[PDB]
Formats: sequence, structure tokens, C-alpha cells
Amino acid sequence: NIQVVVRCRPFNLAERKASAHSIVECDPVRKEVSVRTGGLADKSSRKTYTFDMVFGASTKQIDVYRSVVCPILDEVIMGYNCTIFAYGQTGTGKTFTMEGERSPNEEYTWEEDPLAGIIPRTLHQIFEKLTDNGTEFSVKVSLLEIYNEELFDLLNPSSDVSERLQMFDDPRNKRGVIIKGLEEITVHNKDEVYQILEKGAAKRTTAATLMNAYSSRSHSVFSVTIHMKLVKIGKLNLVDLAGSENINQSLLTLGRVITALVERTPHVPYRESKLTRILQDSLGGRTRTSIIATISPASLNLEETLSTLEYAHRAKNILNKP
Ligand SMILES: Nc1ncnc2c1ncn2[C@@H]1O[C@H](COP(=O)(O)OP(=O)(O)O)[C@@H](O)[C@H]1O
Ligand SMILES: CC(=O)c1cccc(C(SCCN)(c2ccccc2)c2ccccc2)c1
Ligand SMILES: [Cl-]
Ligand SMILES: [Cl-]
Ligand SMILES: [Cl-]
Ligand SMILES: [Cl-]
Ligand SMILES: [Mg+2]
Repeated sequence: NIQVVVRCRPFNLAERKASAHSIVECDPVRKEVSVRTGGLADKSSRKTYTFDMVFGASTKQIDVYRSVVCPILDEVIMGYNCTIFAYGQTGTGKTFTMEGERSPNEEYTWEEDPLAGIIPRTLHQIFEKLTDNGTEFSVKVSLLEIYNEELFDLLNPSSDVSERLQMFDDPRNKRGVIIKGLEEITVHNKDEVYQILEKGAAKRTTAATLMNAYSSRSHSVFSVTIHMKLVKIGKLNLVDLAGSENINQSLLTLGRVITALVERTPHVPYRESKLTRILQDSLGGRTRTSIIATISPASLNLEETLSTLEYAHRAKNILNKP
């Protein structure tokens, strides 16, 4: 049963200057979000949904990590496969949630930065857990991106981002695919990390000057494979999806895969897109998923917010087999 959580961000300045009202209420204890749908017309209308965890505008980066990821990180160290993806409207915080930011000036080190998000926190903590256990581990990471249904490789040594990968069926495996051409960097220890992400960032920046609406329109899959010793392999995909408001084929297919999965029909159209193929095992496969849905408090965003909470809620019905 894929775990589904909801995080809502603080108003931004733009919103504040617009005198925006909040339409969203977060009750952690009841694990409920409930939205105020009636406007000036009906003041009592509300839509209310129940999720596995709920995180409010107040919620800090460390709280998301603590609640969502450690339980997750603990089953990859046990040799099981774990996806976490971020779903929602452009502007609502899925990048801030999977990656995070760096606090102005210095004031902090990437390892301790408050605005640090999941990927930095997970990577960083995969050694302090495995190093302190004094066992054998090798961790490697890869980061690709889907745009207009073409795969690009942000970690590749090639100096040019626009060189495209290709995908074929794993010669031995049913639900997996192989990405032909995809660089996988070995990460030897904590101090190699920032360096890699900083390079991924730079290539990502170039990608944005090259392609239209690259940030909002593109999917990003950061994978982390861990090797342990009989040997055990843990593997964690951290997926930051394109905006849900939205060439978009991978997003459609994603909907249709879910929708087919919960209505239980015979052919789930995984194949009909790139993302659903890379991610096939994460939807009704043997991977243990989570979906952090991402929403905004403002009244302006109401229609989109329900749309998210609706979509995210159905997903609670999808059943895996780890
Ligand atoms: N939980 C949060 N706390 C503080 N600021 C946030 C939060 N979520 C988003 N923001 C800010 O809102 C803006 C949009 O965030 P971003 O992650 O780029 O959205 P998305 O990636 O889903 O479009 C950024 O300025 C980001 O810093
Ligand atoms: C792929 C990528 O760019 C990335 C992935 C995870 C974290 C980070 C950043 S945040 C990227 C923009 N959202 C970062 C690294 C290097 C320079 C600037 C930022 C990161 C921030 C804080 C702690 C570690 C890493 C970046
Ligand atoms: Cl709240
Ligand atoms: Cl911190
Ligand atoms: Cl094939
Ligand atoms: Cl339902
Ligand atoms: Mg984003």
C-alpha cells in the first residue's frame, strides 16, 4: 500500500503582498488536510481528506526527513527497493522537498544546512549509518531527466547535456529497464557528495537555458544504489515530477497507470511512456513507494490544490508487493 503524505508550504512574499487568505487546514494529529472550497459564496463548504502524514506550512525540512525518510532509508539498508516521489502544482515545493536550498551567505555547511532537503540528507546519512556499523558498503548515484520524452544524464562526463540516452528492457528482469548510456558515479565517502550535486546542478542550469519551460515540464530521477555484504543490494529512487497542472505524455501515462491500478484492470499501460517504464516497479511492483503531495495554502490555487489532493488520495489505493 503506497504511503501517501501531504506537505503544504508557507505563503510566499508575492502571496503576502496580495493579501492572500489561506484555504487550507492541516491537522497533524488527525492526519487530515481539509480545504475551504466555498469562497465568498458559501462559508462552510470544505473538502477533507485523510493521509498517512500531513505537514503544515510550519513544517521544517528536518521534520519531513525524520518522519518520511528514516523509516524508508532503513528498508534500503535492509536490501529492499524504495521510491519516494513528489507530486504537485508548479510552485508548491517538490524541488524544495527532494533537493532543498542553500541558506544565503554561508552560515552553514551543506551537511548541516536547514534548507537541505531529502537527497542531501539521505546521501549524507548513508555513511554515518553504514560507517558506524563498520561493515562493507559501496554507494553509487545517478541522476537522469525526462523532458519531451527524451532522457538526459546530469552526471555524465560528456560536456554537453543534450546528448540523449536510450532505454531497453532488462535482458534479465520483468519489470525493469536498462538505461543505455547512463553514467553511475561511485560515491566513496561523504566529502565526494556536494561536489557531485554541484556538478549536476550546473548541467541542470544549462539544460534550462536550452529547453522551453525545462523546470516545470521535466521529470527528474535521482537513484541511489547501495552495496552490502552473502551480499545485499538496497536501491532508492528519489523522483521529483513535473508540475501536475500540465511532451507531457509521461505525466498522462502516470495518471493512467495509477487509475488503471486502483480500478484493477488487465493491462496497466506502463509501456506507453518513459517515466512509467523506469518507474514501473514502483507502481504495483515490488518496490516500496511513498508520494509526497505538495500544495499551496492560497485561495488563488484552490482548483489545483483539490486536483492534487484528489489525485494523491486515489493513490492510497495502489497496492505493492515488496
Ligand atoms: N516548505 C517550504 N518552506 C519554505 N519555502 C518553500 C517551501 N516550499 C517551497 N518553498 C519556496 O517556494 C518556491 C517554490 O519552491 P519549489 O520547490 O521551486 O517548487 P516546485 O519545485 O514544486 O515548483 C521556492 O522559492 C521555495 O523556496
Ligand atoms: C541535482 C542537484 O542539483 C541537487 C540535488 C540535491 C541537492 C542540491 C543542492 S540544492 C539545488 C537546487 N534546489 C545544491 C547543491 C550544490 C549547489 C547548490 C545546491 C543542495 C542544497 C543543500 C544541501 C545539499 C545540496 C542539488
Ligand atoms: Cl497549516
Ligand atoms: Cl538541519
Ligand atoms: Cl526493449
Ligand atoms: Cl478514495
Ligand atoms: Mg521542481
